[PDB]
Amino acid sequence: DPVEDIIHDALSSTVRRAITSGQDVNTAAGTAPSSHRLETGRVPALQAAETGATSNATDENMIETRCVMNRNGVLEATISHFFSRSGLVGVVNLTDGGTDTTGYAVWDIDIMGFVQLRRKCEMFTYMRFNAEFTFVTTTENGEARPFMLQYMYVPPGAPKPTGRDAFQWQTATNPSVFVKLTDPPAQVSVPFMSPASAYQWFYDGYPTFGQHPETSNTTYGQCPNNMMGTFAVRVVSRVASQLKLQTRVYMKLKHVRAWIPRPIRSQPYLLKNFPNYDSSKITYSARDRASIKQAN
Amino acid sequence: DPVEDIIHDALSSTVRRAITSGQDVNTAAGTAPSSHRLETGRVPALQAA
Amino acid sequence: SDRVAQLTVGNSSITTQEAANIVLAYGEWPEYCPDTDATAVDKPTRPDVSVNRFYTLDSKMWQENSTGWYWKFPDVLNKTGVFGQNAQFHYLYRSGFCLHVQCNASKFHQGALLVAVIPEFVLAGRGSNTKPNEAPHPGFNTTFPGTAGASFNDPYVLDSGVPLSQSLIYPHQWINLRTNNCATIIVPYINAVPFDSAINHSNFGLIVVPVSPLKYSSGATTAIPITVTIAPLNSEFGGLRQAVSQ
Amino acid sequence: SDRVAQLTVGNSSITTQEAANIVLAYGEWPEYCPDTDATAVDKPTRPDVSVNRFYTLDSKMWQENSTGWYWKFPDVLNKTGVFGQNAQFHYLYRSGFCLHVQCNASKFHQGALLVAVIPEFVLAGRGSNTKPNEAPHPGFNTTFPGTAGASFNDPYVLDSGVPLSQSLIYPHQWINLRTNNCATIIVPYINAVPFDSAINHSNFGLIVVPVSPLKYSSGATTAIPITVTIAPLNSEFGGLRQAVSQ
Amino acid sequence: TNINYYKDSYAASASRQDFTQDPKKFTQPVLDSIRELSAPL
Ligand SMILES: CCCCCCCCCCCCC/C=C/[C@H](O)[C@H](N)CO
Repeated sequence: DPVEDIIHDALSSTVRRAITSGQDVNTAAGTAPSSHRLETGRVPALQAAETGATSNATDENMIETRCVMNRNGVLEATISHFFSRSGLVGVVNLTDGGTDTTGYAVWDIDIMGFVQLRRKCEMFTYMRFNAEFTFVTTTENGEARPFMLQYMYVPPGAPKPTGRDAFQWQTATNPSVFVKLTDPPAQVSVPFMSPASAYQWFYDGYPTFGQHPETSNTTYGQCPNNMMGTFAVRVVSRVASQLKLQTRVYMKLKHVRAWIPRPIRSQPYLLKNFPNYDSSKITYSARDRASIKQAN
Repeated sequence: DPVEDIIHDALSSTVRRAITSGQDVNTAAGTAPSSHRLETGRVPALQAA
Repeated sequence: SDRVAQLTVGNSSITTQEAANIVLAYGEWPEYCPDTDATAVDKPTRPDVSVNRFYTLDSKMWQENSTGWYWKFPDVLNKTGVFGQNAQFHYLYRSGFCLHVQCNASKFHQGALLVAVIPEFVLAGRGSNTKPNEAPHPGFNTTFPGTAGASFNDPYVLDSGVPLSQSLIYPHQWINLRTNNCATIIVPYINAVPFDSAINHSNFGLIVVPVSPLKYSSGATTAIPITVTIAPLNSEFGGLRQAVSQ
Repeated sequence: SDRVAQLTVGNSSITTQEAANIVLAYGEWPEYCPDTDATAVDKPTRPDVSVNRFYTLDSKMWQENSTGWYWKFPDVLNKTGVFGQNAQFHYLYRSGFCLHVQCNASKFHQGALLVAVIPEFVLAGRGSNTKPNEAPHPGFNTTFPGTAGASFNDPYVLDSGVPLSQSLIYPHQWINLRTNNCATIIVPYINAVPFDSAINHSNFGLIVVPVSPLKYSSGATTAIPITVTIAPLNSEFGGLRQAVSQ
Repeated sequence: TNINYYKDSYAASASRQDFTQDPKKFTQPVLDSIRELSAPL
């Protein structure tokens, strides 16, 4: 009342209507019949890409069409069913031989190591989902042999194992999976465990403050809200079992939510965490032709 | 009913109104008085052949 | 009726005679962090007139063989005005932006600029070294250029591996020297956290690429500059302590 | 609001940015022959999408000293498309037309074209022989030019004795290079019989005369082409038999 | 009628598949709604 420039905007800064309402689209859109229209001033073909909006010239407004009760399905295009298929994520090599007196293997959980799934899950900038992990484990030749294995999950902070029979393997608190090599692959479900509200595959910034160099800026882009710990694997034994072992990990993304789409990468990958490429060999997205007006 | 792009135009291709109706003109047209009009935007002299 | 337009924020205003539209990024206005999404318990600060205004960066001269420029936000506004001071004194920052890029030219010049925003515009090191200990990484001044803004080295890949063709999925707008002379984009706060730092993480980046190169006949004006102006909208700051530049 | 225009017929469309009007010839739309006026007893055929579309003839280069061109209808469309085949297989033909002539030029060129239709455009033999047995008569290719279209020899008399000045009583339209860049005319079926042959009698002819000659300063574009496009509307054919070209 | 054998929601299989599109936020993210049959400018 005494001063009202402060109340006039406080009661005007509520949720501003940004109507972009969507509708439940079960099947693809049909079409409606259209005759010829010889009219001036109403031009659906003339657009303006400079407005940042895509053309809305539909079929009925341009050519004479019939009507079709389109019954085609669109369910296989939702991101849920797009990421619902498991793919390779990481492979560990456990050489428990006489010359390799380690006994355990360790894998930093990072799905950015194999391009097949990285290329998909990097077309979106912010993703939030639950994963379904499946561990197949074979020998180097691909054989199964009745040796019991232990997979331990080491979240960020816990002590990583230091030996085949170290105390860390007691897994009093860490989740762990004991399974034999001659059993179905071990499958578990992991939730959205990031401290943030969504995983981000691109983090345009630095983790910490301070002076940042210009020669080896090895810390740029590395977001900590992504690193989710470590995966340790061993064979349950006191003495070495002479065998070469190989554990492959597959992850399924369920209950997915994606945000801020992104162009799909064209140049090949060179690094795991960084989106590096080479300016010497720029692989153009379109294959080359002989001439422009000679469509093959 | 089963296919309706064929009915939508059959019942739309009737006599299209092309109104150019004439009137019975017995004598030549008269004229009506007119004062001076100093207005913008309304120009009867500017035509487009 | 639709070509003319006037934006007004704070004590500043922008006119335009040939720009025809206002691209609202992702169909959402900049708003304050609602209580159901806030994590910080302290009370933030909301000047709304000291920082919400149109800051005009320097101008970049469009040459016949230019390659494009990029800016980072809110990196550019970290040393200018009360926005710069609030961002240097506060730890948590949140705000949307209103971009406006002007590049006027006579009705005889020709060319087209692509003005887009790239949420989380992570740059890339251009080099074929595959070991992570010797691989080249972009320097600090190349990734956080500042108010000056940096230039591209190969815009066909946006210095980020991704092709420029699909970059149109981003909130974008063209500057076609035959129809419009400036492009404007209202972008909200795009981040995976309610608030974030203003000196470490840059929410997004602005991209200006001369797709159709500048071309003109002799005698015309050769100095065709590009000017960008930015207005932080619905800004909040929190976590006050001593001033840290970076 | 009135300069922009889009016509659409069949699977074809035409845009235009500077043409401002649609001349409906004699204020009547093309319609089908009503039963109260039909004489043929057989049932005609009405494709309405195979033939009703915009066929684009070749382009004629407007020179500084050009003299004008003329086309005959439906002579032009007797070898192209399903219209050509229907007209070669059927004896009785009936249809209206939609003409659209484009001749674009910069805002520095000047000139004016007269685009008119002449129902029953009978050409004349240019010669002073008065005996009907030695008098000159126009050859077949001069009176039915075809898709190529023919040129005038003295357009001031329209090659038909009548002066060009009064030719404005016909359904016409100007192409003035300062205001508009294309002219369009919707003409119905104009004939003294319900149906007629499509290879013997041409209902009307199109006339394009450069009244105000093309004039431009040096350096501008010299190749100024004229393009005509035709859409047969509400077409009917009858009397089917073997194919007769002429 | 899908079921989950564990009391943790993130163990279910495909709890809810949805048909919800909203292209008008990527295809027409503009301020003043452009009509489909009128001139843009
Ligand atoms: C005993 C079970 C061991 C297997 C379960 C290990 C926990 C899995 C946590 C997965 C965290 C989300 C998926 C990972 C995403 C990306 O790799 C990171 N954001 C960085 O690349």
